[PDB]
Amino acid sequence: QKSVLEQLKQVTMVVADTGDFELIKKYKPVDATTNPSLILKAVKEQKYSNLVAETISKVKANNPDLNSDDLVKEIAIEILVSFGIKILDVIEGKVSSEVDARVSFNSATTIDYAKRIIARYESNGIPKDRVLIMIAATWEGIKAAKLLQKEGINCNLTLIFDKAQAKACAEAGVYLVSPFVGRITDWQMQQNNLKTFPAIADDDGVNSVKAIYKLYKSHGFKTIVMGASFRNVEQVIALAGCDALTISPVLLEELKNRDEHLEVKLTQISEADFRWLMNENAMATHKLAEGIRLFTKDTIELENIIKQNL
Ligand SMILES: O=C(CO)[C@@H](O)[C@H](O)[C@H](O)COP(=O)(O)O
Repeated sequence: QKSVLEQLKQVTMVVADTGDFELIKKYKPVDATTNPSLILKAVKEQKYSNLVAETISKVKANNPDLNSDDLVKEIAIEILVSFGIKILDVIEGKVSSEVDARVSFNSATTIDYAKRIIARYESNGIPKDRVLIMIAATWEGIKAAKLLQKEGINCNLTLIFDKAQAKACAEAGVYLVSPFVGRITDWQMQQNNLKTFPAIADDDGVNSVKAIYKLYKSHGFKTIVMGASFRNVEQVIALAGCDALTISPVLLEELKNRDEHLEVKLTQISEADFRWLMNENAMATHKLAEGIRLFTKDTIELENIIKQNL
């Protein structure tokens, strides 16, 4: 009698959503993802302070020409990479590293940031095939990802809240999309001051991923659909069969400790078109923007921590 976690792995690529590599080992996910909030958490909790201190010393040594601001930016990238490297030691698949959320509306600076991350991984002996560059799915992010994919850099288009938005990502040939589930359900609950989670059939977040999956499979899009942002284990279970699901260590532990039967449930857009379709979706418009704001705040806090340790 396999746990729900082991049953899930039979039909879905399980991915760990964390920067805490020591936790990853015990769940044996295929891939791992680290957003700016998770990098911040890992750095703040100080489980890896030596790794951080060493990263700061290394970057200073190799960059005697950089001023304070430029140096901090280079250290921030090296920290993302350092965590990714430690994760890659304990998984067989890929790790996702996110570009600075502040470049979300600039395709050119997104491209350059993505390339810098990739170059730092390569300088450290990690080939680009083991990495996904995570980019917020604004029109600018998708356009950047289109170019990056053409140049062999696989991308993880995140902060996906609308089906049309997911369709445009697939049209750009992106490797993977991360449709959010929990934040969509959060909007749904706040709309009507719901205190309890909706029934699964009525969960807007779960339904959004189901609709994206259905679209991708019927249209033959090869982009991987990876559900992300979970509020509870029931939302993860509801998406069993999805191509991939990125899950927090807490929820992975919950899945590992449950042993009931797991029902397997899942088995040409122009810029103007894209902007129109996103505008029609109040939730998506708000949540994409909020996501970028929140990740920005966490990136700024990480910068502040770096600055205090120079
Ligand atoms: O999409 C990814 C990685 O592909 C995750 O890192 C999400 O950023 C995370 O799952 C959001 O979770 P909440 O912040 O909504 O709890």
